[PDB]
Amino acid sequence: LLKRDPLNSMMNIPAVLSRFAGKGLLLSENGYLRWYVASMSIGAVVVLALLMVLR
Amino acid sequence: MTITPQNLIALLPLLIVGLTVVVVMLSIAWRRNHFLNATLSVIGLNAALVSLWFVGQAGAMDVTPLMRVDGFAMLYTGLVLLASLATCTFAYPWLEGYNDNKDEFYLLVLIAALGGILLANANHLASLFLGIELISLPLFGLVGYAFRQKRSLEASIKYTILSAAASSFLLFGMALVYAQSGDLSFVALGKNLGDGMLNEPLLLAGFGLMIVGLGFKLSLVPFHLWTPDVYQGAPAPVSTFLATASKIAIFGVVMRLFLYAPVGDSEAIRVVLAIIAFASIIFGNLMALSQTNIKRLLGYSSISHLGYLLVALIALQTGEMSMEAVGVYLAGYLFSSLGAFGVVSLMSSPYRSYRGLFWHRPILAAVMTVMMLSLAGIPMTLGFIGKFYVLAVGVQAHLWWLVGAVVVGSAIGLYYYLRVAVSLYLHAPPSNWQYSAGGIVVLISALLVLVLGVWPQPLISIVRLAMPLM
Amino acid sequence: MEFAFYICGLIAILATLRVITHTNPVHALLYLIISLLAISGVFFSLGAYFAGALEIIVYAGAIMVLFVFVVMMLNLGGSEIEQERQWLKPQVWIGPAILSAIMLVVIVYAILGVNDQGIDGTPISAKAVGITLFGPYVLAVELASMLLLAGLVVAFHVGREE
Amino acid sequence: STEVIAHHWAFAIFLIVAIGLCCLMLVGGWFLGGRARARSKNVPFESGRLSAKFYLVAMFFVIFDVEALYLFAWSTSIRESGWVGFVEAAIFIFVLLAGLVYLVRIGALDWTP
Amino acid sequence: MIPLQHGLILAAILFVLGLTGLVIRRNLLFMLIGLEIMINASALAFVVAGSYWGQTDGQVMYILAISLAAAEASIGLALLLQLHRRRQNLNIDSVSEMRG
Ligand SMILES: CCCCCCCCCCCCCCCCCC(=O)OC[C@H](COP(=O)(O)OCCN)OC(=O)CCCCCCCCCCCCCCCCC
Ligand SMILES: CCCCCCCCCCCCCCCCCCCC
Repeated sequence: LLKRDPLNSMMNIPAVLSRFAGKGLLLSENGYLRWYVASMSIGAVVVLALLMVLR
Repeated sequence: MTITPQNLIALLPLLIVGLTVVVVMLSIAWRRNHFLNATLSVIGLNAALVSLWFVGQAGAMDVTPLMRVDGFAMLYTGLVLLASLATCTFAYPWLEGYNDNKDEFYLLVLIAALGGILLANANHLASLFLGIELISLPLFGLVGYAFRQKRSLEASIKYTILSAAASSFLLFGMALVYAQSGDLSFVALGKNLGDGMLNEPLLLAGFGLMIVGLGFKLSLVPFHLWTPDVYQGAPAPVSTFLATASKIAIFGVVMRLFLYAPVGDSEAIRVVLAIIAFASIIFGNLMALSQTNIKRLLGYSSISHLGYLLVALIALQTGEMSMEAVGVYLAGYLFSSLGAFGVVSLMSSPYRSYRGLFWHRPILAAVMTVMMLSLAGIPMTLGFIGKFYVLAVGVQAHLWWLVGAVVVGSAIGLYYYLRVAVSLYLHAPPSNWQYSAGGIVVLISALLVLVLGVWPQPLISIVRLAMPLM
Repeated sequence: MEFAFYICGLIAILATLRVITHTNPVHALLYLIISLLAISGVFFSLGAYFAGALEIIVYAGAIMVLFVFVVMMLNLGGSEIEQERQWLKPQVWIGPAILSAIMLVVIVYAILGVNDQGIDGTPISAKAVGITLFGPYVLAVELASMLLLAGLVVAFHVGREE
Repeated sequence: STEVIAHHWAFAIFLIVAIGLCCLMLVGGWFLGGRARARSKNVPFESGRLSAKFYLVAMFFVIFDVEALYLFAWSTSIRESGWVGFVEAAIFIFVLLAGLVYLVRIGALDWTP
Repeated sequence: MIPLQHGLILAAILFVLGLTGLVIRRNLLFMLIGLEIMINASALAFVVAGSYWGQTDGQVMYILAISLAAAEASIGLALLLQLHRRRQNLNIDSVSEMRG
């Protein structure tokens, strides 16, 4: 049962989590300028709303 | 406030670079000579770098209702000037293969260096805006210098549209800030508030729009999506300049703005910048895991390093060595990015695969692996000294989430930086003194990284000498 | 004074709404010129006489002339522009409009929560603006000249025909 | 005061009457006169791609018009600015003329090839 | 007697309308038009802020704003001219070769 080193896979779980998160986050870099402007406006809305909530 | 001769001698790098712009422009008007115009630009930038000595002996004073000169301004002016000099040195062998006019490149580099010096010396919203635009617009020209190429034109269009949007965002932000306060000086941004009422909504919204513009300009999440495309599509000396000089000047003016303003110690602004820095570190490190292109990888690296910079930014009002940490980190990051993008430029020159680089270009492979160890914060490198400074500043102010983000992003950066540095030595299937000069530039950059990673005390003393006014 | 300000602001808002929802580039530029004239009227209502004079001299007299020049040289007959109308298609525009809407409500919340003693409308002449421009703002003038020079060099290098 | 508001009323009447005059000129021209049809009447009169130099000329007009606005702001306040402002404007015009000479010598302002 | 808040509201409305036109339009010319609207709205806000405090700083910042607007319009229209010259279209979604 232990010949496949289960604790090694348990600590390799963060590696596959990082790989999956990077692959998911790379979908935002679609290369479209209109999406880049939309993301800038989204960040502006998020920053302004966070500043108004925490004030 | 009027201008005195002492104020003129405080204006020395700005005046020298402007005179260099005029002289190079008139020399281009006389006769298109690539070598002589490049020599004039390098001579002017080196003259400003030398005249920083006279600026230092002039003392720290206020020249304008806009500008303030101190050791902080000298340090950032020197960083911007060194980045511009390296950009010209890398650009000459690349421009040897350009069929169209090559002489406008150095004019644009000089104007962008002028904007960087203004941003270093900026103590006003007008000077901040004009320095940002004076950096941005020559970079619009330089990114799309090879406009016949698909990638360069695409990157130029993206950078121009997005930076115009960020400029409008920033300008509306200072418009709201000036509507609240009534003075555009850095020291008066919130000075008319007391009794714990610093968090006025209009001032906070104006600073938030300013954060939107500057976080575009600093490749901070979520205004970071332009960085890999603009870094890849632009010419490699332009990528070098955009990685080093623009980021350093804009972060220096953000440092000065958040030190001097009374609103800079607001809790909501601190939490928003903590979120931005955390997301910037994590996203920039995660998105560079599977990049086979060196330029996009270094763009995501720039995002991560600016996240570490913002972590050092947040503890400005609490800690005491936050500016010293920022200066040490920025010197190390300038050296590392200059070396890495310079080897990329020398492999992309002249204008017409990093695997197996050691078997035909061993010196450049060694310089590249030194800088990719440096950007990973490996000891015996100056990037490690910068990361140690960032971690010490984070530990002092009890920014534990930021410290954990730095550690995790450092592990992910270690993965991809070592992947490239060991792909250098695998197996895969010039002849002018300017190319040798670029090789000498990247070699001295690597030697400086190694020496100041083993012996960081002179750089620490130099940065501690560059103390701004209290 | 206030009546002219509110009428000009309403005209500018409606004209800008017409620009951002139009298919003809020349009609959009004409509505943009009309909005610039209205914002100039707003500037003249607030006592910033030089600002309105520069809006019609420079913004409505040089920059929009350049835009109209470019649209003339493109000969834009609406190829795959009028035949698409994708901005008028709802599921494209619902998102960004609600984004700008919530941003507008946040900015309005910021604006309404500030002290307002009113604008007295005292006329600020161009002489005082010139005194300030060549007084406490001299590096701004010289580096703005350098910025215009940089834009000159950049757009000459890009916009050649050969 | 009464004089300033009377001046404002006179200016408003001037603008309104001028606009109404050209509008009524159009109304009279369109309403009066008989209309008749021909086959080639609707065809444009053509006696039975544009270069980028137009864009360059308009661009130079825009840039030098912004520097002209700077000199407009200077010229109305020349005496209060003193010799210092004269030196600043001399530097400004020196940069302007250097850019103009650079545009001249590289053939940017040369229409003919 | 004009409230500062109403002028700031007008400038914000024009700013967000320019941003909407910048986002929802594929044509690069309309995005340049929207960018001009945003920077002109920011200049309007700065003029209103300068006029409330009785200072020339608002008009000076307006002058810097329109200098940036003129030079940015010049550069953006040069880029649009080259895009139309070599691509024969103004679709900004078509130039998306660099991704990931
Ligand atoms: C009538 C209903 C609407 C009909 C359709 C639209 C017609 C045009 C409406 C806008 C223009 C006219 C607005 C009304 C102005 C009347 C005069 C006025 O209100 O003057 C007040 C003030 C005078 O100066 P001030 O010193 O402030 O006065 C205080 C008293 N001593 O004045 C000022 O300070 C400045 C006055 C305004 C600025 C000058 C005029 C600007 C014109 C902009 C036109 C924009 C394009 C319009 C296109 C219309 C068709 C689509
Ligand atoms: C081909 C590429 C097309 C890209 C189009 C991009 C459109 C972006 C639309 C964004 C809509 C946001 C809606 C609101 C989201 C929630 C509120 C803001 C974040 C808190």
